Amino acid sequence: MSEKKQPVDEDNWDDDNVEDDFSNQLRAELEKHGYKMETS
Amino acid sequence: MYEQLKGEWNRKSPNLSKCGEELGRLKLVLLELNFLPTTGTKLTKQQLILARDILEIGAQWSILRKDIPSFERYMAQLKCYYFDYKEQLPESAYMHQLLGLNLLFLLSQNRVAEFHTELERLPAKDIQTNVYIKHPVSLEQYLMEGSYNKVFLAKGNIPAESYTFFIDILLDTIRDEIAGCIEKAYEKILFTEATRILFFNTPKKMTDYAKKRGWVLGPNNYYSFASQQQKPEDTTIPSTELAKQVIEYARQLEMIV
Amino acid sequence: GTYTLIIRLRHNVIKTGVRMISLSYSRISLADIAQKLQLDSPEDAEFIV
Amino acid sequence: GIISLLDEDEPQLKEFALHKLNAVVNDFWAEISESVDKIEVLYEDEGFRSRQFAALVASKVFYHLGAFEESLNYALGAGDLFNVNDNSEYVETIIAKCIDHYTKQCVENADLPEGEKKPIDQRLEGIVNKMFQRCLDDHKYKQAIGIALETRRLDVFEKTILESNDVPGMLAYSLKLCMSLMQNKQFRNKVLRVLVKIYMNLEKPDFINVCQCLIFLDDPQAVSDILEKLVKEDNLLMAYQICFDLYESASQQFLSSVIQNLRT
Amino acid sequence: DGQATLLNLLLRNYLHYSLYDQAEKLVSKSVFPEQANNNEWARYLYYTGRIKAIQLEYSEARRTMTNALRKAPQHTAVGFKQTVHKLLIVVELLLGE
Repeated sequence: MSEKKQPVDEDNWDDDNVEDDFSNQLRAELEKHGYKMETS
Repeated sequence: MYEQLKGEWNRKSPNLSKCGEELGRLKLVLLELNFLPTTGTKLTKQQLILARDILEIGAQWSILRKDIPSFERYMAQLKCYYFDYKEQLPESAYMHQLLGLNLLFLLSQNRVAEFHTELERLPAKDIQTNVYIKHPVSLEQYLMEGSYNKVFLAKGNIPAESYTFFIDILLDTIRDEIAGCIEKAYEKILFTEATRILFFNTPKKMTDYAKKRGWVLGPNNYYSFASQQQKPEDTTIPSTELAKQVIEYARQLEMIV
Repeated sequence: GTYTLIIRLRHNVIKTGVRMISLSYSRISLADIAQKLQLDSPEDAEFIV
Repeated sequence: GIISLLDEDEPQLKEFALHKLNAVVNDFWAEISESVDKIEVLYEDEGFRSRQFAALVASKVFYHLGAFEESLNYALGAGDLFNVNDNSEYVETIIAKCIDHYTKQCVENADLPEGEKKPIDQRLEGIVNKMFQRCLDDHKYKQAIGIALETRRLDVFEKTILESNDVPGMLAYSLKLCMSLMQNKQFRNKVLRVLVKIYMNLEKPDFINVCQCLIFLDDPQAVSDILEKLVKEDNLLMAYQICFDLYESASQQFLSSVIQNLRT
Repeated sequence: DGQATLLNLLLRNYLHYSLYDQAEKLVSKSVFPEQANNNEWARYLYYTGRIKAIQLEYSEARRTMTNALRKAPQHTAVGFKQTVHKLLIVVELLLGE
């Protein structure tokens, strides 16, 4: 049994949802607001 | 070498008295050798490369005369000939411009499941190379979303060949599509904006659409009958369907099966 | 060899987009959604909508 | 991939297109399986010299796809090209529909044979007795005693009493086995009344089967007819087991009904 | 036993080919070989899943890709299970979920 002929060859999910909505966005906000106090 | 044909094939003879002797000439191929893929005798190619050129030019002048049922005969002959695993020419100056031509008329056939059954025949020739087949799949990919203007930019920007009969179907099948998407909950549109969304300045083609559907011809006005009122408040239809499904819940609830 | 299936995802990315913006915003200009979707053309941003 | 040219309107590419429907009817058999089925167009068309082989290959392709009767009617109307080859795994595919359809219609023809009977297309019963001559001529008669019943026909089973197999007891024990597997009286009495008149026309007339069949059969005069043959032969030693098996097996109503035919 | 292996062993290069043998697999009678031993049967639903992948998944075969995933044994994943873990939600990326 279980030979399955081969054609080619928590801790993990919530922060992965933060990797879904929050992948490459902000990432290091410490200075953009201090750069927006004079512009805004 | 039993040719009978090498004088009037490249020069234009549009629907003259050649096609009957050409069809009986293709009959004279059949008495000599069957169109079987000729599994043995690989060196003998005068039945395959010399006759398949005749069958692809016979595919070629079929669209010039608007021969739609007999066009796909010659084209499916060609596809089932390039199905053969014998070493032939891998391609020529025609094979993209005929297989993709089948892909572009089949694009105009309103059959998309067969439009994407072709896509095993050239996996790497999709984007990274073979631009003349990259263009129709990008074209129908633009027909998938609401890309209209880019499709009508592709109407006229052909590098390959004419494609005229295919961009005229492509014209009608989007003419009734803009003529479909006039029917939203739009406001008053003047006789300039939706007048120029297709390709017209001021003919009576806007009288053809404006009398075809609503958005009636008025004082520079398109009338909005955005009603969408009649169909809701239906208790009786769930009181029939749910009246069935409740008893159907009661069947597999107490009665042994 | 999934590439011919990958190539058609732009339609569902843009339906994801119009569901996202139509779900988020309520009174949004057509002359904003093409720029936020970097469509570079409002004249068919009427047409995707 | 030979399929696209079925609108040539020049009737020898139909023939040259059915050139490749028997040798390479494995690889693109899956191709021409459901998409194009224009066999009946040229089969009903005025264009002859095909409609013969075209029904063969639809009898090939519709068989494996479960259209057994679609392969069976084209198996009937295909003609001489269809039954010419029996050197494959295909005759067992077609007579398991054809002779099965034959006997399952001949049960209804055993109900009402007169009126609204079968329009046989001259082969649906032709390969019945043709393959039955294969059964009679391939040395096996313990089964050729069988197809003569399974065809639900009387005179072919009356025919096979004289064959290449002799009669020591063969067919006499066939009634010993068929009385046990006997379904009803309707099919029983018709065969039983016609076997036991050739049992009297046999060289040595058997008596226990012709008394047993007749108390099974309710003929209160024929055992008085052959009883008149045994008074005519004048030996009460062989007019004995025809008679005390008749008293032992028959009842007061049958012995009280045959007595008028014995005393007269 | 002749209805089962003779159809994936029929399919395995037809998927790598471009012949019409997808609609023949639609109209085929051998689509059910009746409990094909959990190994050819489990992969068979995947092999017919990629059929409607190349012929335009309309959320029909996501349950047969999912079923093709869930009927697997316990050996390794790199041969087929990494490709049903990819292609199984290729076709849902085509949906929107």
